[PDB]
Amino acid sequence: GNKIHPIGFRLGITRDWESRWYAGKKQYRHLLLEDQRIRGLLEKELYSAGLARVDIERAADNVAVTVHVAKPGVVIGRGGERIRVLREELAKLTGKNVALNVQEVQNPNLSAPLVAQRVAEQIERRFAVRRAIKQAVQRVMESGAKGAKVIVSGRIGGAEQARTEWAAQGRVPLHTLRANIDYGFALARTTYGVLGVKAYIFLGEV
Amino acid sequence: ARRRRAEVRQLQPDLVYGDVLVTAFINKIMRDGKKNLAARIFYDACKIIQEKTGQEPLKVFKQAVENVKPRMEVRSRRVGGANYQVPMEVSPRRQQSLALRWLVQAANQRPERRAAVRIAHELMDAAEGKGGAVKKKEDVERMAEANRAYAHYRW
Amino acid sequence: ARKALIEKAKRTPKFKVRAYTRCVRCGRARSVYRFFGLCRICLRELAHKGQLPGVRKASW
Amino acid sequence: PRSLKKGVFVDDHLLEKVLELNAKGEKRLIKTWSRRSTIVPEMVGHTIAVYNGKQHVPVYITENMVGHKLGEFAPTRTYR
Amino acid sequence: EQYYGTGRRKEAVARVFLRPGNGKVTVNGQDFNEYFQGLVRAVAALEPLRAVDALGHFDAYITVRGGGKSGQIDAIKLGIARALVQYNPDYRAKLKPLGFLTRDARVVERKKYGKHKARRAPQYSKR
Amino acid sequence: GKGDRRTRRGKIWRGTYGKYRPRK
Amino acid sequence: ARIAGVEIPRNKRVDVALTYIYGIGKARAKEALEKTGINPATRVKDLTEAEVVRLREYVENTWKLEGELRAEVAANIKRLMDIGCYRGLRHRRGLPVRGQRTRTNARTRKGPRKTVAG
Amino acid sequence: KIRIKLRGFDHKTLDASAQKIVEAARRSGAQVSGPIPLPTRVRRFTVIRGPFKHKDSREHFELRTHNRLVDIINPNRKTIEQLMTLDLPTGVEIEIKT
RNA sequence: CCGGGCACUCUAACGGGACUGCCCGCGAAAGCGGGAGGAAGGAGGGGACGACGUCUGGUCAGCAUGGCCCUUACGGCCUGGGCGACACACGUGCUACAAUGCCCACUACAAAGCGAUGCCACCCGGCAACGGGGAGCUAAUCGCAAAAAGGUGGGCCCAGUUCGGAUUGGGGUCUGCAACCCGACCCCAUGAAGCCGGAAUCGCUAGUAAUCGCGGAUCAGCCAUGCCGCGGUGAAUACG
Ligand SMILES: [Mg+2]
Ligand SMILES: [Mg+2]
Ligand SMILES: [Mg+2]
Ligand SMILES: [Mg+2]
Ligand SMILES: [Mg+2]
Ligand SMILES: [Mg+2]
Ligand SMILES: [Mg+2]
Ligand SMILES: [Mg+2]
Ligand SMILES: [Mg+2]
Ligand SMILES: [Mg+2]
Ligand SMILES: [Mg+2]
Ligand SMILES: [Mg+2]
Ligand SMILES: [Mg+2]
Ligand SMILES: [Mg+2]
Ligand SMILES: [Mg+2]
Ligand SMILES: [Mg+2]
Ligand SMILES: [Mg+2]
Ligand SMILES: [Mg+2]
Ligand SMILES: [Mg+2]
Ligand SMILES: [Mg+2]
Ligand SMILES: [Mg+2]
Ligand SMILES: [Mg+2]
Ligand SMILES: [Mg+2]
Ligand SMILES: [Mg+2]
Ligand SMILES: [Mg+2]
Ligand SMILES: [Mg+2]
Ligand SMILES: [Mg+2]
Ligand SMILES: [Mg+2]
Ligand SMILES: [Mg+2]
Ligand SMILES: [Mg+2]
Ligand SMILES: [Mg+2]
Ligand SMILES: [Mg+2]
Ligand SMILES: [Mg+2]
Ligand SMILES: [Mg+2]
Ligand SMILES: [Mg+2]
Ligand SMILES: [Mg+2]
Ligand SMILES: [Mg+2]
Ligand SMILES: [Zn+2]
Repeated sequence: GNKIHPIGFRLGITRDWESRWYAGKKQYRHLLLEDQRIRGLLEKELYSAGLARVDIERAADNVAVTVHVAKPGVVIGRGGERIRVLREELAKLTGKNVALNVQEVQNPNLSAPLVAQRVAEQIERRFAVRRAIKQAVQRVMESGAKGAKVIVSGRIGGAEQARTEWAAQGRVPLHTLRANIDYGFALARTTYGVLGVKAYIFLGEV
Repeated sequence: ARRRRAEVRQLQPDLVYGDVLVTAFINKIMRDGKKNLAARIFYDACKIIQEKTGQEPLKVFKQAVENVKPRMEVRSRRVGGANYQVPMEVSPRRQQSLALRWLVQAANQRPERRAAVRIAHELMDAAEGKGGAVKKKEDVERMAEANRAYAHYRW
Repeated sequence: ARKALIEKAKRTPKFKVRAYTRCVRCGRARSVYRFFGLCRICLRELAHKGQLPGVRKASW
Repeated sequence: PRSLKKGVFVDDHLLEKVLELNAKGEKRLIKTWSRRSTIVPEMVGHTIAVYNGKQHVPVYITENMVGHKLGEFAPTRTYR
Repeated sequence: EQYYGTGRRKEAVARVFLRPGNGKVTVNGQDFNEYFQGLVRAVAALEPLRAVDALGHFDAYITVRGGGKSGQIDAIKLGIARALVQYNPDYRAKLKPLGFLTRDARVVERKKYGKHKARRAPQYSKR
Repeated sequence: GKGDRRTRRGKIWRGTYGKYRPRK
Repeated sequence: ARIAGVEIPRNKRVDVALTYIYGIGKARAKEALEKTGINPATRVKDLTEAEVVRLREYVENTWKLEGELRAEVAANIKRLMDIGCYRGLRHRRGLPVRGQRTRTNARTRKGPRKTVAG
Repeated sequence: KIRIKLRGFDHKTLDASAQKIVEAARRSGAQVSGPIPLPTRVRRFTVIRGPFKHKDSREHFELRTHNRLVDIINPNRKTIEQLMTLDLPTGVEIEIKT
């Protein structure tokens, strides 16, 4: 019972908030609720489109929802079609007249939440988890990324007893907050149970 | 003190005499962190002890604390079953601490109503060679010279 | 918690006293922070995520 | 030390019921699930059954017990 | 003319101005003995001037604020020290061997959770 | 001391006001 | 110094010595010393026969006092006891009334501890 | 009197926006008193770490709202030529009271 | 308070500063003892941070979840009641048993927070809780606000008391639809045990223990003496 969340540690230095705006006593609550609704919608629909981060900014009734995608072709859609429906459905929930923004993320294997989603996918179809783990750590290690680490939860391969998986490489020092350690969590819901997937990725120094 | 020697705290000098033993005694009188009230106690006792007997409270204080300091005591040592009372000498620092503690505890075990009066009369009796603090000291010394048959267990 | 037990959201409590906080995300029954509208567990997780601006690691 | 401080609160439920019962003569057992209300003078002489939470217990209401509440005479607890 | 020393002790600030005079020291519209009336350690505030033989050679005006009056006294001490040094730097030779130029950095320590006051642990009985 | 509610210290411990501890 | 139904304080301050009367505490003693025009800090022995008689005039008949007060309180107990009130039941069984917990520390109202086995 | 109350959750953002405003106003106006810092409103929240006790494990976070003041003196036009809308920072928040 | 000014304390953003660098000593080295200089040193003080794993530790009663049971029914609404029960037993605490004390006037010095019907200066009424009126503060400007121990003055005189406030009778305010079960608070009266605690056992090595008040979250109200922070004064001792 230890090892608090790494991004919560990192929020101050070498990490930034997923929502950066200002509010007061009378506004913060339902604005945060609106942010949660936005992220909820985008996790309902855009899961298979390869999305990693949703950064929401507000100046004054202006919304700047920024979706970082591993495949922007599914977000934009053919002729822009899909940036019409769910960009309107986005405004059919909040009456704030909000516009949507897309951005490219290179090396989907370099973003920890994307790697978590990938390993969770391969787990849901019941691959041998250790191969997915080591292969993911190599995908990370084959492009910079001076450290990489993967943890999987219990009931591996459908086993009755719960276990714990492993096989990090390089150097992943969660203790020290210096060098932009990224983290992602995924949830594989299968017939035998639920498997948590924690992807730690270490890159850069200062 | 498993690793270090636990270096002794060096108390601040006193504002009236300029002596450190006075500050130590005033600390021993203090309770709940009231050094102001304790200083007032000790200094009203100083006035009372300088008036009721026409001597300097400095040397009477010093002579009383010197009279209460014991030269031997007993410590329990586990040997061959239940432990035994083994006599031994005393450190000068521990003599100081024990003398001041016995002074305060015998002063507050006195009948006198006001605290300063208790302090003053206790210091007087201790400076004369009698009183309760010197009685406790001489009982400590009477523990020695009594179980001296264990003088081969000094350690 | 229980869906119906968020009946506070339609407040109409028949009496002004029966309003309780009922943390929005987790539907907390007991311990809810009014300023965030969340509960200590939901607040902990959401501040870990980084979705609450200005929230840092307190240390002094 | 008990206080209601102005417009001593009596629920409408038994209020209108008993002020209309008095007009036709004394009635027999009444039904009471509202022990929150205060006793008023004109209640004397009736027989009021109050709720323990489980049971219905009758209470003879007299002049002496006017200032108190309905429920002082219906013990919730059961011991020995 | 006039020389300045600030000093600081346990959340207290005592601006000290020193000039020549008779030895009359005032604080916040009160004399030094009326504002600190009946405090046994109030004499330690003018202690730093006893290695320089002031109080008849000097004169002072002090404005103090914050904390408690004991911290005020010790901040007055330190401020007098720095004013004395800015007056005559040679006084350092007689000051630091006494220790009057050192900022006392002992601060009240913050309270920690799981404790009563920052170190006292709650008592358990029958472990 | 602090438990005596009709004295001033018991009033400041409970933080209340009354005849034995008027506000001002 | 006889003031009320039998009551004789002595050798103390008057306002303090009036607390020894049943229906008089510090507040009523200060009120008596106030409206009777008597120095509170006076000793009991130094009280004038006129000062004592005025204190008797006031204290005797302005509030109900020792015997009347004891009987009034006890008869109030009997009054809310003969009615079937819950408060009367708490007075009957010898348990606290003000609405405290009785699982632990009901000692003052329930008397010394009688420890059954377990 | 043109009071510009600056508030934010980020201190470097406040410094950036305020210094940009003052640099814009320094090419037109007076000896401007400039960027005064105000005390920060600190909201602390202590939360028991684990659900379903372990009471004595709680950790706390702190939000802090920083405040800055500008107080431009005698600006007429060229100051507000570089003022209407030119700023990058998002988390910053600006108010104007006169 | 004004004119005015930033030097000062301050507020808050970036920096400087400590590195065994200098010297003596010892040593093969790290390093150790001592000294100067310095605000500060040998990790300057305090946090945040808790390794591979352990105890089949803790909660599916936060959440999410794999299986097994429920369906006019465990689901669902509402009223009342309950979680507050008492012949007992332990845990954690609060207040105390007093004269270094209690009470009464008078007066001085904190930091950290909180407040748009929310905090509520001020006038009036009331012994009071509180009520009426009403100013200001979108709060380094207003308000909570008085800090408390302390200082001087006074009374108490070793006594179950001017210690201690439990219990109980009566009167009364307030939040609230509503205080019988079962709230806090004010006033009058009642004024219990307790006069330093058996075996045993607990916390703390420096601003620490001890003591003193203040604030906060949750909350209409509050059974908070809890919890989480803040500063005031300020020890004793460590042979080993
Ligand atoms: Mg993920
Ligand atoms: Mg596998
Ligand atoms: Mg890092
Ligand atoms: Mg569920
Ligand atoms: Mg609630
Ligand atoms: Mg509620
Ligand atoms: Mg501190
Ligand atoms: Mg403290
Ligand atoms: Mg425990
Ligand atoms: Mg009393
Ligand atoms: Mg707890
Ligand atoms: Mg001006
Ligand atoms: Mg300058
Ligand atoms: Mg050295
Ligand atoms: Mg040295
Ligand atoms: Mg040195
Ligand atoms: Mg350190
Ligand atoms: Mg450090
Ligand atoms: Mg450190
Ligand atoms: Mg570390
Ligand atoms: Mg387990
Ligand atoms: Mg279990
Ligand atoms: Mg489910
Ligand atoms: Mg309970
Ligand atoms: Mg039984
Ligand atoms: Mg005021
Ligand atoms: Mg301002
Ligand atoms: Mg001001
Ligand atoms: Mg302002
Ligand atoms: Mg006196
Ligand atoms: Mg007795
Ligand atoms: Mg008494
Ligand atoms: Mg006694
Ligand atoms: Mg230690
Ligand atoms: Mg509250
Ligand atoms: Mg209660
Ligand atoms: Mg409190
Ligand atoms: Zn929740």
